[PDB]
This record gives sequence, C-alpha cells and structure tokens, in this order.
Amino acid sequence: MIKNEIKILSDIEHIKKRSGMYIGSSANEMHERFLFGKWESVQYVPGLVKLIDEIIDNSVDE
Amino acid sequence: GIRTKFKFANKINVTIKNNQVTVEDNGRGIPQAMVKTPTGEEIPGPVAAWTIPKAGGNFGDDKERVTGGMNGVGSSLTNIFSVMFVGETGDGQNNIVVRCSNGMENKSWETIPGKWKGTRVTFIPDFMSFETNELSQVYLDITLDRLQTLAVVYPDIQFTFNGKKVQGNFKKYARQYDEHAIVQEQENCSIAVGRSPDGFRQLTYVNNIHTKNGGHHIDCVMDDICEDLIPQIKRKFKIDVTKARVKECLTIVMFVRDMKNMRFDSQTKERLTSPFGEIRSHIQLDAKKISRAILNNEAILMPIIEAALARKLAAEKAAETKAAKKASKAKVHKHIKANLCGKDADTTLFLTEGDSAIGYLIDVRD
Amino acid sequence: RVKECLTIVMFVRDMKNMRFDSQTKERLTSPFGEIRSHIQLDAKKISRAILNNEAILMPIIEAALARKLAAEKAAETKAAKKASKAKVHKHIKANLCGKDADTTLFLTEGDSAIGYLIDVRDKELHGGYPLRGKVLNSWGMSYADMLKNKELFDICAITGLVLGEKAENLNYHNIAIMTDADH
Amino acid sequence: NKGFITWDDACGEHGFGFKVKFRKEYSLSDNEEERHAKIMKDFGLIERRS
DNA sequence: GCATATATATGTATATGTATGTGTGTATATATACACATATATATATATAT
DNA sequence: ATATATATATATATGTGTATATATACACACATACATATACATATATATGC
Ligand SMILES: Nc1ncnc2c1ncn2[C@@H]1O[C@H](COP(=O)(O)OP(=O)(O)NP(=O)(O)O)[C@@H](O)[C@H]1O
Repeated sequence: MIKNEIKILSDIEHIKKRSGMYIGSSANEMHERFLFGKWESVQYVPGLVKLIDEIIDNSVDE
Repeated sequence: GIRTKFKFANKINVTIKNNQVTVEDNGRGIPQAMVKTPTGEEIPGPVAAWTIPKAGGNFGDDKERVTGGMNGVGSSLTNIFSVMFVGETGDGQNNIVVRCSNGMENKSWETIPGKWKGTRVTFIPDFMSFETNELSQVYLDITLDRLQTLAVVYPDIQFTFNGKKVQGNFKKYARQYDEHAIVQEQENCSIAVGRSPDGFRQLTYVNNIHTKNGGHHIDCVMDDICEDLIPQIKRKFKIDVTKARVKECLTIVMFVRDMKNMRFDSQTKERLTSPFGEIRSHIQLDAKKISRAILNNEAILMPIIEAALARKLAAEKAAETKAAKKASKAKVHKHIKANLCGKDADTTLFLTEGDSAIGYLIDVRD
Repeated sequence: RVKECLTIVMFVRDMKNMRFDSQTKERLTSPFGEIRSHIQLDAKKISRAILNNEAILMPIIEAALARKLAAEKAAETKAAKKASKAKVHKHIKANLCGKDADTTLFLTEGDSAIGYLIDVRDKELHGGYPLRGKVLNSWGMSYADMLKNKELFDICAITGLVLGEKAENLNYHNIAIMTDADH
Repeated sequence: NKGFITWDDACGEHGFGFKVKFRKEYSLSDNEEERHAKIMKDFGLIERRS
C-alpha cells in the first residue's frame, strides 16, 4: 500500500522538492541550438543556463 | 487507482454537462486523519488538500513513486479557478464534504456519519479569467479521447464519460491512426508506428500524463530505433536517408507505464525531463524488432524510399549551363533571326502562316 | 512546406503584457490581438523581397515539384494492369474470343478497309484488326528491340503469344491474314 | 466498367445488333414501364431533335 | 407505470445551375512511322612497345 | 602501360511508296447529365412529463 500522508510545505521546501517547474529542465539533454549563428547539436543542462539568465534578465530589466 | 494497485478507483465517472464536471471514483478515500499546517492552524485532511496549495501525499520518496502527481497544488488549483467546488469523500466511516464558492473565497468543511467509500469532485469552472464562457464540444471530445487513451493504457480501470462506458484496446486505437500501423506491446511500453504524410505526428503517455510536447523518452526510443534501421536501410536500398527524414514520415504512438522518478519542466507536465539513464533503464523496448517489422513492411519504409528517389531524380533533372550568343533567347527551328535583334534597334518580327512564304525572305530582307 | 526551408530571426522590443506558460518563459501565450497591435512588421515587403530573391525560391520550387511528384505518383485505385485498353480501338473483338472455338482473327491492311468488316463477319467467331502501312525487318532481331514498336507488340498483346515461348493461350484460334491484292 | 453489363455483337444484314448480358448485381425492374423509363434514361435509345 | 410530444436527422425527390458537349462537317494547316543500299564517317577499341 | 595508328559499323540521306493522324472556330438551343444539395416531412424514441 502506497503511503499517502498530506504534508504541507513552505516556499523553500516546495521549490527544493519540486524544482522541475521552477528551473525547467534539470537533466543533461541534447538539443539543437543556434550558437554564434550556427544550428549545432548541443548537450547541456538548461537549469544552469536559466540560473545565469535570471540574473542576466534582472540586470537588463534594471 | 495506482496507489491501491487498481483494486480501488477502478471505475472513474467523468461527467461533463452544462459547464459542470463531476468525477467520481470508488477509491479508499482522502484521509480523515489530522494533518498540520506550518502556520499552527489545525485543518482536517480533504479540506487542506482541496483549499490551500502545496499539500498532498506525494512529498515522500520519489524513486518508488509511480504516480503522475508530484507538486501537491493541483486539485487546489482546480478549486481556485472554479466558482463552485464540492468534494464528497468517504473513507467507509464518515463523509467529509468540502464546499467552496466565490472562487474559493468561501470555504467550509463538514462531516456526516455515513458508509460511502470513494471520492466525488463536482465543480463548475470560473470563466472570468479564462478566455471562454462555456465548455464546448471540443473540450468534451478531448476529455473523451483522453479517457479512451487512458483505457488503452489501463484496461482494468473502467472509465465512463456521461454514463457511457469506454473500451480501451491498443489494437483498435493503433488502427485508428493508421490501419497499417506496426504494433509492439511490452510490460510497460506499447508503441505503434504508422505514416505521417503532412508533417510529423506524435502522441506519448508517461503513466497517466499526456506529455504532448515530448520528453527524453521519445528521443531515446527513436535513437534506438534509428540505430538499427539506418544501417539496415543502408544495406537494403543503398540510400543515404537521415534520422530526421525517416522519423518525420512516422507517427509514433508510444505508451509508458509505471515510470519511476518522473520529472517535468512545467506544472502542466508536457515534457518528461527525467535523466536519460533513468528512462533508458526503465524502458525495455525492443527497437530491433520494430526495425525489422517496418523493414519487412512495404507500406511505410518503401514510401520513404520512393519519395527520396523522387527528390533525387528531381534534383538530377535540373541541369543547365550557358551558351555562346543565344539567338532570340528561346529560339524556334523555323525562326530566322535578325542579327541586331534584342539590342537597341528598330528590329521587326515577321508573322506568316506558310513555310513556302519564307524561303524567298532570307535574300530579300535586311 | 514553404516555411520549413527558412531560418527566421525575430527581435521584439518594448512588448506589453508578455504572458508566458512557464517560469522559463519559452512560449509567449499573450493574445494575438495585443501582439498584432504591438508588432508593426510589414510582412508584405518581406514577401516581395523574397519574391525578388532567387536562391531561396529555387529550393522551394525544386522541393515543391518533387513533392507534387510524390503526391500524384502514389494515388488511385484498381491497379490491375494487364490490359489498359481491351484489345485495340481499331480491333474487332469476337464474342467467343478467349475461349475454345474456331475464333478467327482478320489482319487487314489499312483502317479505311474497316467499312463492312463488322457487318457480315461472324460475330461470335470472326474478329478483325487493321494493320498500318508496311512491316519492319523482323528477321533475326532481338526481342527487346522488336518489342518497342506498338503495332507488332499489340499483335502479341491482343493474343497471349509471347516471343520467348510457344503458343498455348490463343485468344483467337485461327489467324486469317489477308493482304492487299496488288504488288 | 461498372459491373452492370457485359455486351457482345449480334449484327447481320442490319447493323447495331448488341447482345448484352446484364449482371446479377444490376436490378431488373419487374415494373415494365419503370424498366422502359430506366432503359430510356440509361441506354439513351430516344434521341430528341428540334 | 405509462402518455406524449416534438425534434432533428436522414430519405428523397425534385428543380438549379451548371458543364460538357459534340453535334455535323467545313475550313485551316501540320505531324507521324516503316521497306527498298551504297557511300562515306567516325570514333573508339585493341596492340605494342619501350 | 597507356598514346596513338588504324579499321569498321554505326547515322543520314537521297527518292519512291504506303499509309496514318491532329488542334482549332464556327452555335445553337437543346441533350444528357453531373452531381447536388437542400429543404422539408415524419418517425421513433426516449427521455421527459406525470
Ligand atoms: N479526485 C481525487 N482523487 C484522488 N485523490 C485526490 C483527488 N483530489 C485530490 N486528491 C489528493 O489530494 C491531495 C491534493 O494534492 P493535489 O493538489 O491534487 O496535487 P497533486 O495530486 O500532487 N497534483 P499536481 O500538483 O499537479 O502535481 C493529493 O494527495 C491528491 O492525490
């Protein structure tokens, strides 16, 4: 029997347990990306790129 | 249904009529036991599940959790965008009614002695924030097709829509896409390969989730299929056809059951972003059998072969070069030409109907 | 099919109410009225500029003509090609042709002889076909080169005779050859 | 080439003699005036001229 | 438990409006594919040779 | 070890014959049909109404 106990979390614990909706993809995957104008097959983690881009877009918004 | 190993919630009534959705299952029940808020307020079980978000029974271990729910915000999100929301829960000893209204700004929980065992969620959606006013027939058709696909994935759960039973078989569902679709069923996977003549088509299900934008799973399955098919078509017809050119003519209807540690990039769960080692270990699909079965078929691969040689013959037929002083651009066999025609001059063209009436012309003209 | 051959670079500035489906903000789900009001891009002149451009349009034309070859190549029904035309238009098909009788074929010369052939023949046994002009040098010739002319092939088509083997399946039993009475 | 008729020749001193075996999936009307109207509609034996 | 009523869905039958004639020759031109032979020609395939 | 000298059956082509076919404009004023759709009646049925 699967244990189903209703647990209520704060902001930090719900982000850290459910990181997928908040930083997007958190696994190393292969896509096809325009780097330097070239449609090249890259393989990376989009979470770290998004993690830098949050600060980058905050500075551009400033 | 999964958390009781399909003994309970084995019938699911999804009735959508007059902008009102009633989903009733005979599960064991949302628990009456005491759960605690971090704020200190003592709130009972189903009302804390159905009013405040970030609450639910999927915050435990993730590697053994085979259910489609992770976030604990979903049915509360259903409560938020509904003008009327009643949840009637029976655990076998009591009936807990959680009634919310005015966009969950009114909420009240109540307990009646009773003997039902199941869950009934009856809600009328709010239309003030959505860009619609009524539930039209396309929404009911999408819901009925989803219940058909879920009955294909889970034949033990008897899904009913508006009091009408739904039979789900992978064979009739696969021939609904293409009647020559090659099927392959496993203990957790079920894949059908057909034809896509006007673009690329796909449909995939991880457990009970419609991940319409994809994931790592379809990429790994098409990689394992093309890793066997591409040297096979290279030895069969000696043609250099790429992975994407083979893949875009295929419609792939693959079904994944009993996944572990499923991760999704959004709340809507449309892209399975689990690590590729996890999906590659979980999925035991035999790609070489699908490769030989679509090789031996003449109705899918051989159309790609004849279309590719049609492209190459159309490329080979387009051959052109230059000519030394072309006469009157596109000239004619019987067309005699003035030698200063085309340049800046007053040159005249002659129109007659007789070949006898031009054999005198070439001497007497300029 | 037209727009799959283009790499399109869009840069949008000073957009208003940029609604997104996700935290990553990869899909702008703002309504098309607000974006159509905000984007003032004149796509007609871009269509005219790729109209005047040639090395984008020529892959579109070549892929389009190959697509129409793949489209109207694989179509139609009743693919039972053994006789596209029953006998010849000029041929007089006998009523007991193809079965065991004394079914006789007439190889006349000239289609202007077709007058009165149908009228007082045997409708069940007699049949006819007019030949054309004069005949090739068929002596000691390869089969592939004699097969490429229609007027000798139809004789081996209207009747199940094949050049490589004997005659067993004669649609016309007797072959009556009549030629012109002159030289 | 519709699976209804199979025609053959029965001419002689007069032309236009066609012996037609109708097929079993084509309906023969027991109403003979409806048979006459339908054979005029389909076979077109009445040519009208002004 | 039974009256009932009307609603819409599909036969159906006609009545629309077109669409294709070809009519039936006159008229205008043009094209086609074979058999009959020597006479060049040409172009490229093989030998050899150091 | 391939460049070249050379030889020989391919391509018109002549005229005579002997036979085919084909794109069109003309125009009524109908002829046959090509679907065709379309609106409306009525049936049943079932689910409401009682
Ligand atoms: N109709 C229902 N049937 C079964 N369990 C339900 C139902 N409604 C709510 N629950 C449970 O009540 C709790 C509330 O969690 P909920 O808000 O639904 O998020 P979730 O199930 O994790 N979906 P999501 O947030 O999108 O990942 C969970 O334990 C649910 O399984």
